[PDB]
Amino acid sequence: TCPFYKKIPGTGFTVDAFQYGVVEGCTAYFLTHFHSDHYAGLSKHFTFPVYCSEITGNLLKNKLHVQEQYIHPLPLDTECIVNGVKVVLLDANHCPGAVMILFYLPNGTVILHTGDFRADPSMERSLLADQKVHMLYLDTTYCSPEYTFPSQQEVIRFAINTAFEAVTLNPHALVVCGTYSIGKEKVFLAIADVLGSKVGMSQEKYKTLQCLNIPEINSLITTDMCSSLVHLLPMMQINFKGLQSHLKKCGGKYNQILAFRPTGWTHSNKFTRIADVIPQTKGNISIYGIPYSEHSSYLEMKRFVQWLKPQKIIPTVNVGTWKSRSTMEKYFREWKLEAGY
Ligand code: NI
Repeated sequence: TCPFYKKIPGTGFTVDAFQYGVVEGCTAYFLTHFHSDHYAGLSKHFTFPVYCSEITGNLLKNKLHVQEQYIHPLPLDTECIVNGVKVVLLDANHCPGAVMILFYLPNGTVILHTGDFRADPSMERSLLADQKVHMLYLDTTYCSPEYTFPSQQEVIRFAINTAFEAVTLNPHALVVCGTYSIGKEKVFLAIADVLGSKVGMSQEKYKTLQCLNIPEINSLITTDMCSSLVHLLPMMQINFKGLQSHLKKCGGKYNQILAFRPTGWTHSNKFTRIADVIPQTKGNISIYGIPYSEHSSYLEMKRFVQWLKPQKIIPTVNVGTWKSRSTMEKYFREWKLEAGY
């Protein structure tokens, strides 16, 4: 049944709750972003109102064929009224179109649902700064101190320098980047830009990227693989067998692959700096796993919460085990005692 942490008390609202059938007493279904664990259950036969960002609304219509009459896109950073309740959508610094949702309950309670997010000090100057938040439904994906990772900027610097060096040394090297969902587009876009190429991909992936309002996108991507030296493939194909196969398909245009897997975290991070990352190699194929995260590190998460000072925290991630739950609740208490709220 729908779990309590997807329900907004004092409202007819749910968040990211599309796989439980008709939820008793839900008048509006919010969707924070277009990732499959969150939209699981939506299709063209859905007949309740869906509230979301403009970009999420492009994807629902074009990829899942939800009918337009049931899609309710809202602008960001704007006070809006939904079934008599004031809401605001804020940028979540996750994937394109991902939002956090502020709800202003009729009784005076203020609730923030982060969706999936990567906490950033820039959020400390949105409409969040202007009032107190009583309850926080928090993306706790990496809520443990072992989860450190570099900034997105440091990681892109590494990938750009790596790719530019490899291809300048060997003009017949191909760069491949893996993907399985929207998000992390900077990886492949920044590499293509330094090499002066477009990124080549399947028709299905080109379609998906055309929904994202990325400026100058027609200048950056293409379905013509033959004209491109950066190719996108399914994440599943980023291994030695899958890459040998793809190299065969390129018809002797290339004699070397350098491939990137943007992982979230990998325990090489406890010991190793980004400077120090090395690939796995077999023959003329090298694979780098790079720690490009679209979720908060433990420190980023801590700073956000100690700034916000919520009265109650409700985790939305890692809630399935008692050990996880008890570990998170210990960190919440430390943070509160250290900051004094
Ligand atoms: Ni997500």
